[PDB]
Amino acid sequence: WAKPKKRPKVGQGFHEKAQKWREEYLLDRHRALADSLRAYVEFSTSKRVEPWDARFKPFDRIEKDGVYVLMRYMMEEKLQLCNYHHRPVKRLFCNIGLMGPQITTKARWKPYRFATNPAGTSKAERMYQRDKTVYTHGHND
Amino acid sequence: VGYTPVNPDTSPMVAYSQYHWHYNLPQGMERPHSVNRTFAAPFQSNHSLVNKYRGVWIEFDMHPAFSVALEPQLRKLPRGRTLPKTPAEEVIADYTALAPLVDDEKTRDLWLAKVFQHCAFQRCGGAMELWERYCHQRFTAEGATAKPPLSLVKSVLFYCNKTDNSGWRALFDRCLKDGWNYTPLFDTAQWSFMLKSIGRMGDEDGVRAVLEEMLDVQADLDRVEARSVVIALNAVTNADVYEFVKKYLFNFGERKVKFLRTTYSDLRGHGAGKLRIPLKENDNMYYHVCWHSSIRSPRQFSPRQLYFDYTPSTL
Amino acid sequence: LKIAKSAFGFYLARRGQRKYPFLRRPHIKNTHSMNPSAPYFWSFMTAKSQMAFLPEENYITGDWTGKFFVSKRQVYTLQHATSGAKVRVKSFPSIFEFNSPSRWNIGKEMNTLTKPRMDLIDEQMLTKKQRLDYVRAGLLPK
Amino acid sequence: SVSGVFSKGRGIGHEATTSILRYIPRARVPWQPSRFGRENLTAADMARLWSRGRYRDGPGNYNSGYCTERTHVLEENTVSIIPRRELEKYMPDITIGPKALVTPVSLMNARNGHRVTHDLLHSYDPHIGRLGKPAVVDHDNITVEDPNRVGLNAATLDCRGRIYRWLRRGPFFQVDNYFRRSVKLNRDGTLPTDFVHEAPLMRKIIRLAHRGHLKAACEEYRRVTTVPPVEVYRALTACCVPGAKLADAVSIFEDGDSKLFYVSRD
Amino acid sequence: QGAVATAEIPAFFNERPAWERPPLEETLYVTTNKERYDDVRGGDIYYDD
RNA sequence: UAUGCAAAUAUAAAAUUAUAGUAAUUAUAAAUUAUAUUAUAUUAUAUUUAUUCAUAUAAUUAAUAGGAUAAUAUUUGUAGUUUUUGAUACCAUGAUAAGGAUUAUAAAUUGAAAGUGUUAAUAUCAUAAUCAAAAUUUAUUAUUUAUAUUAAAUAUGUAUGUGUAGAUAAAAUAAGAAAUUAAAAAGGUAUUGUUGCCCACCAAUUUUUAUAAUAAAAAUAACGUGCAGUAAUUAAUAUAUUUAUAAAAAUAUAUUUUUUUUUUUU
Ligand SMILES: O=c1ccn([C@@H]2O[C@H](COP(=O)(O)OP(=O)(O)OP(=O)(O)O)[C@@H](O)[C@H]2O)c(=O)[nH]1
Ligand SMILES: [Mg+2]
Ligand SMILES: [Mg+2]
Ligand SMILES: [Mg+2]
Ligand SMILES: [Mg+2]
Ligand SMILES: [Mg+2]
Ligand SMILES: [Mg+2]
Ligand SMILES: [Mg+2]
Ligand SMILES: [Mg+2]
Ligand SMILES: [Mg+2]
Ligand SMILES: [Mg+2]
Ligand SMILES: [Mg+2]
Repeated sequence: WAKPKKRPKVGQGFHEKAQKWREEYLLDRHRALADSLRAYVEFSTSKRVEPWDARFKPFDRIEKDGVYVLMRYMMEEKLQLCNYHHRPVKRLFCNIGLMGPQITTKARWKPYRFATNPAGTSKAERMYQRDKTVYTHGHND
Repeated sequence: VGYTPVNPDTSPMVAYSQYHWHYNLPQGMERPHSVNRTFAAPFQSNHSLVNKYRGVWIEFDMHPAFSVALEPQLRKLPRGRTLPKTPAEEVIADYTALAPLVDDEKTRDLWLAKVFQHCAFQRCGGAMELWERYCHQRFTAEGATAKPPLSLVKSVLFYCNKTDNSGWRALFDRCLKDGWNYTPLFDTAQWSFMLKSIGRMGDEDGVRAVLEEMLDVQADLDRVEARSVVIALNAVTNADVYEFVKKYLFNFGERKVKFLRTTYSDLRGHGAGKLRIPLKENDNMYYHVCWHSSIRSPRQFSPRQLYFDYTPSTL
Repeated sequence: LKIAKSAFGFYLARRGQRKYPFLRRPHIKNTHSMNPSAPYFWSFMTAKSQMAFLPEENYITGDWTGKFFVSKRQVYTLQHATSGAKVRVKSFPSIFEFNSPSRWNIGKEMNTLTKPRMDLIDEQMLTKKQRLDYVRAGLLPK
Repeated sequence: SVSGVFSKGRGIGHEATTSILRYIPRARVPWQPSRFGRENLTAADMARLWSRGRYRDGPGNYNSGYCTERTHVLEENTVSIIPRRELEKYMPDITIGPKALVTPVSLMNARNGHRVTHDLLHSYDPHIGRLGKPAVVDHDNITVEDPNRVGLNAATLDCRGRIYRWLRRGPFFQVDNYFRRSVKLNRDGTLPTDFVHEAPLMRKIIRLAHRGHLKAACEEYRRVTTVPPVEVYRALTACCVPGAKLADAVSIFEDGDSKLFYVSRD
Repeated sequence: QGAVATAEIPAFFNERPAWERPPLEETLYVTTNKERYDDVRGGDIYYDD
């Protein structure tokens, strides 16, 4: 237990420096926030890749048969309306009931961060190519 | 070991030591204690009693015949613990009117006692005539044998005490041993009011007579209210009566004496407003009160104040 | 404590890097209070319901001579911008001031608009040793 | 060579007693003869000592808003206070005033014995909040400033034995002292029973009992702060007679006996 | 021998039998139990005068 | 490496030093000082799994006072300033931690005394203490690693990079590991003992004399260089020759007041 050594004095002109730094830090944070809200809503509206994993079933099956049939003729409008975001996609598949119990148990879906990629994504590198100046929590394109 | 002493009830190292009972011994009770049975202490609260009447009880004995008949007039007078605000002039006028119509001595006199009380509460000065108009002739005048109902005496006396008056001295003197002997039957309240008024008008001799009488009749001294005793002992400037009051001051109790000093010191003090008529300065009496108090109470030892100036001598 | 930054540096021991029960640490210092969230903007470090009333500190409770800084939990209100009055918050070193009003502030706490840990580092409050260590961290240039 | 805390002090009680009293030696505490208490402080010094000692909310501290200094220094930086009139512009003013610090007597048991919501604790005994005189609590005038110095202050000089005194209190202390300091038998032998502010209530109780609503009358009986007149009890029991309820009549009368000075013995 | 426990009990349990002690001590002897003023190096600090 | 020259320990002596006047002694050997691969007195270290470690703030510690169903106390409302100074931001003794290395299996514990902030006699700079919503530099700390991811006190925006440098952590206990090793021989110029002692040169002075770079010898407590010696960081001791800031160092002989390692024809 050493006797605590006393803290040195504050400094000079530092109060104005700090006031200034925080001030314009906030005025910057406004464009940070604006830009990020634009990015987020833009993400929300735009289309995404298919959230299901075609390596398992009931999905691997040929796109002319089985589930895909059920998707083409009955579900199509609904799926395109929600832009294939994985939460409402899975929920719609729950409510269609002609798959019924399997959606969670048998079927398999892409991990969160992969299912988030924009429609027409080719290479996996697209996960790390999204803008890093924006605060959406990986929810931006 | 420390500046904080071990509390011996909680600490096992105390409890279980060789100077107390270890836990492996048989844990019974050591000795019985009768404390409250051997010597018993009587109850005196530090707070005064809550429900006591605090006033003068006028003892209404009336026959339940006239007590129905006289109800419309009586209702304007005080009943038990009730004090109607009816104007005094009206009540005296009622008695003056109706009272000769009723034939009983007891009923009329009880009625009159109530009138006096009712007037004593409003402090109306024109009541005393009723004493000289009806009662004086058969009781205090020229050795008339008749002996007054106690209620009446108490009531009139309380009136003389409430409304400051000289006439009291004639009544009081009639109530000693040789006279009617109503003195042992007085409430503690009565004596309190008596001493208070007497001390206000400033009669040293009246005070000495009354205290003599109280001491002899075995009234309750310490339960005589402090205000009245202080006022009464305040009015005393005469040398002889002063001697009497030292020697009498010893007749009180330790506590009573301390709160006599306290009452006195408050009354010429901050509590000077507590009184309707302010006190008159008596320095010697107030001092001797505080002195009696300092004597009778237990002495504390303050060596630095006593021996402050002391010096050793090799003589 | 090693350095006494306050009164308490005399009284308190650090006790190494020591774990506390969940969400109870003796001295609340919210380093995360300003932590940018676009999608979570209304739910993060704010009222758990939108239907709640503003805190005590958005109102003058009694007859005041006046105050120096308003508490940090006071939410920014449209009047905070419009009225053009001094809005002060107690931060370190001294006080933070809302000087340059904006509507993007409204409806958040100034607990949220004030950066608790600044990237600006004075070297005048640092020991030479401390400055060395901050250089290790690649914070201070040298 | 002389370092004191305060420059000047004053006496507890005044000339009439002191000029004579000094002739009789008083025994001072043997180890520490000279007593300087908080009753000996001057006006300014007491004001200051009553300001300090309450953490944040207390007037002494600068940002509490009751601070009368126009400037305050945070670590070499001087800050100028914002005046309240200007503080109002962005921060709306809701002040009820004094009366919002005082709950009715009804709630007092729920509040563990207090009517007073102020920062310091308020005792209804004479001796805890006593300065030179015995403490009395104004239920109309309560302020943050506390002129009378009746509250229990945490940090002031001489506070210790007071704080202990508070923690040592009997279970009914607050309630009992509030009840006895007010509401006492008159010097005449007259009941406290007649009070102007509560009269319409008693009128309502009686008028309710006469039309034979017992429960209603009792629900209003509960709200009575002062001893109710004998007429109240006459009405309540007389209402109790027809329906044969005995138990309730008896408990009424038993409420009037020995509790309330025997208003109900009639 | 040494003390295991200690308890305050009235002296009439064990006190020197009536035929051992001198005759009535209340009347014929004035006895005060008192403390030595000097420092005592050993023995009892209370003696019977 | 014995043809010149060259007596010289093998003991004939009378307290140490000293050219035979200097200081008052000196010399000495067995007590004491933890690690040098011994037989299994009766059973195993060579396995497993780990390593990005941060958090403190807005000054007054000094005393007692009782209430309903109690035989009566306004004691309702109990009013006498001022002569002392330490636990403080500050010097101000005590006292409890952490730290695995040979008392074993049966009816059985894998956590120790050698002291880690708050505690009791040294006083003579100062009010520094949480009752909310707060400022990273401190050796001494096990975090969630890819199907689904923010609702109640406010609750962490940053580091994807071939399970990848150096260097580190833990365990033989209701778990699951199995054969390589360890006990016995040792010295002290110190003397509660290596943070022990000592050695020479390098200044002043003091004192005797047989005056050789700069006399010699003896007392001596500075300064500065080292580190010579105590088996002591290339063991020491003696003679011999050489060498030189200073202890001393190189070589040639003898030697233990140095510690030991041992084939009775293989
Ligand atoms: O011991 C006490 C305490 C208090 N009081 C209170 O002080 C008030 C005035 O105080 P005083 O005691 O001076 O008036 P008073 O003698 O004329 O009053 P009575 O006794 O005649 O009624 C009184 O009217 C009463 O309210 C006393 O009278 N005596
Ligand atoms: Mg404090
Ligand atoms: Mg220690
Ligand atoms: Mg010479
Ligand atoms: Mg020489
Ligand atoms: Mg050597
Ligand atoms: Mg060496
Ligand atoms: Mg050597
Ligand atoms: Mg040699
Ligand atoms: Mg040689
Ligand atoms: Mg050399
Ligand atoms: Mg040599």
